[PDB]
Amino acid sequence: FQGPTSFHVIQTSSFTNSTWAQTQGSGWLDDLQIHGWDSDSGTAIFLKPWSKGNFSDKEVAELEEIFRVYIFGFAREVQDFAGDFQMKYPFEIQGIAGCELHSGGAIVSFLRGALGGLDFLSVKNASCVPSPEGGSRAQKFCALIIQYQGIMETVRILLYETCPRYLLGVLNAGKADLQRQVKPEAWLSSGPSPGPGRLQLVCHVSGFYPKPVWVMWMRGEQEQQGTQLGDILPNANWTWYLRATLDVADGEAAGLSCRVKHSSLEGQDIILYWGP
Amino acid sequence: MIQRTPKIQVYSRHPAENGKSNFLNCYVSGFHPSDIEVDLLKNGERIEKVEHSDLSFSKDWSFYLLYYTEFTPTEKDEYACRVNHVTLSQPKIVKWDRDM
Ligand SMILES: CCCCCCCCCCCCCCCCCC(=O)N[C@@H](CO[C@@H]1O[C@H](CO)[C@@H](O)[C@H](O)[C@H]1O)[C@@H](O)CCCCCCCCCCCCCCCC
Ligand SMILES: CCCCCCCCCCCCCCCCCCCCCC
Ligand SMILES: CCCCCCCCCCCC
Repeated sequence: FQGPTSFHVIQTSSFTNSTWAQTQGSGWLDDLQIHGWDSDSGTAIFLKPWSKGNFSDKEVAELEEIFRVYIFGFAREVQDFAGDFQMKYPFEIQGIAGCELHSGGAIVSFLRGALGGLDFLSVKNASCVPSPEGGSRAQKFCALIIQYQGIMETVRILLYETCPRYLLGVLNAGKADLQRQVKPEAWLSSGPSPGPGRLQLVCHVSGFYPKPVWVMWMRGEQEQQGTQLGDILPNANWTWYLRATLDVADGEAAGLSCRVKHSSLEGQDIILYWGP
Repeated sequence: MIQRTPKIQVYSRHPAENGKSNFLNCYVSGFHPSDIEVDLLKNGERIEKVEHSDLSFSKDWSFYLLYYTEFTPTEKDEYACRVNHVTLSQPKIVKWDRDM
């Protein structure tokens, strides 16, 4: 099966001062967003009609409540123990947590935390693993967090029981959009000239789904090694964008072609040649 | 508490054909902290209806966001992406180059 194999919720908590703290969250399936979070109301925004997965409106409201009290309690205790931890305002805490499916049936769960854009903690099989990037602070946190059994148990239930029970529900419920195959469209252009006698050959690929794609600049059946691949930029219609460049001399541009391989093409590759 | 400057990529969803409808995009990535102000310009002046993704971050914890709008490109109509971040002294303007 193709498409996304993981689910994760993210958290960004901006602490401005001792009594000012904002939190931003969302649920993702790989790079694709399926949940949004309305901070004020404390409720989830369901971006797709299948965003609930196989879960009931009771099961989803129970979860909304858990996150809501967490977002409050997290902010409350960080504002309380900031001086104790020698924290300098303003600072930002980040957190990603979820699970993923592997070929064979196994589901591995994860939870990583951050402070100042650097790793703070991690969760390797029911226990807090402090990162050396967090230093003494991280050790001081994991040693404190284990003493609160009530919150440690609810993290364990969420991560190792609820998360996989969820993943399969959405992967199945969203089969139609997630395992969809949208065909790419390609075009060529001459970018900004690097050398006075050189030329920048640009190959554009866009409008495709899923994410895996192969794009190279060719010379018949011989690929060019100096082919600089761009970043896989998004489009809000759940499709992608990719650039493939080549710095070449004026006379060498002729004979060169761009080749695009994608899963929706089914062997029928897109080969586009440079016209003199 | 580190400070990283946003990488700014301006691109159209479909190839530029004068008079035809298209989508203009500005992808800001690799920044830290999150607090950011991004605008999409039309000949120097900001566009009204611009949608943006909710806050997200990549593996290395740096933040990323996509700003888009359904536009119609013509001959001399110049477009750009204006960005304000703590690392920048003055707002950074990156023009939309059709041939790039
Ligand atoms: C569909 C979704 C699937 C996705 C799953 C993946 C997401 C996982 C989310 C995890 C967060 C999720 C973190 C857990 C959620 C926090 C809620 C909670 O259990 N806490 C109660 C603790 O009391 C609770 O009172 C309730 C009402 O009387 C009872 O129903 C509960 O049984 C009882 O535990 C109070 O303390 C209020 C909460 C305030 C505490 C602040 C917590 C901040 C520190 C947590 C940092 C976490 C890292 C530690 C490392 C662990 C090893
Ligand atoms: C199907 C249920 C719908 C709910 C989904 C909506 C998104 C929820 C947003 C809240 C995310 C919070 C969890 C993040 C993981 C914990 C981070 C650890 C913090 C590190 C401490 C230094
Ligand atoms: C980095 C700041 C430390 C935060 C301390 C967390 C304490 C959790 C208390 C839970 C309430 C029952």
